[PDB]
Amino acid sequence: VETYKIYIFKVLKQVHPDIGISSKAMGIMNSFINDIFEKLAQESSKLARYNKKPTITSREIQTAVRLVLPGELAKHAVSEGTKAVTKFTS
Amino acid sequence: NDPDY
Amino acid sequence: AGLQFPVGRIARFLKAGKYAERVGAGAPVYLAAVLEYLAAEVLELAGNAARDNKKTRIVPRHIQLAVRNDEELSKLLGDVTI
Repeated sequence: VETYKIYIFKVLKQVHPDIGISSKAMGIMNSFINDIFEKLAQESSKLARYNKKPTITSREIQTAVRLVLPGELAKHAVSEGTKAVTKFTS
Repeated sequence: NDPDY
Repeated sequence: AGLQFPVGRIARFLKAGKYAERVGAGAPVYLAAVLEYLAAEVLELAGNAARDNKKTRIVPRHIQLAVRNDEELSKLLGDVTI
């Protein structure tokens, strides 16, 4: 279990500048992020065992996202992940 | 009760 | 990357978790972007629920309602207990 709460707060203020969040609600948001992190990281671990090299790359994360997320969320998440890696790579 | 974050 | 989520911290969490021998530079970037996307989708719905409830802050009931009303978020995140 890790804390993402300041970062969750920053995202909240982008999508709703005028809405705050209680400590208990923030606790639930932070739990969601930890749960999804662990599901993607566990799926990524499995996919890496198939590869020539024992590495988790953005390719393993993308596959893990496509397997773990429901299909419509998966599609949008993959678009966001791909765009971030492209911009970082440049 | 439930103080703000 | 154009993200609010912490790539550096997420890199460290992947390394610490011992999920593989090595982690590529792109992996924590892609992962940070997906987790940020997912936080944004939930906070957007939970914020709308808070407005609908005439509130100025998200409380647990608003997250429970936003997740429950969404067929894919319910499948991903499960039931919210309050």
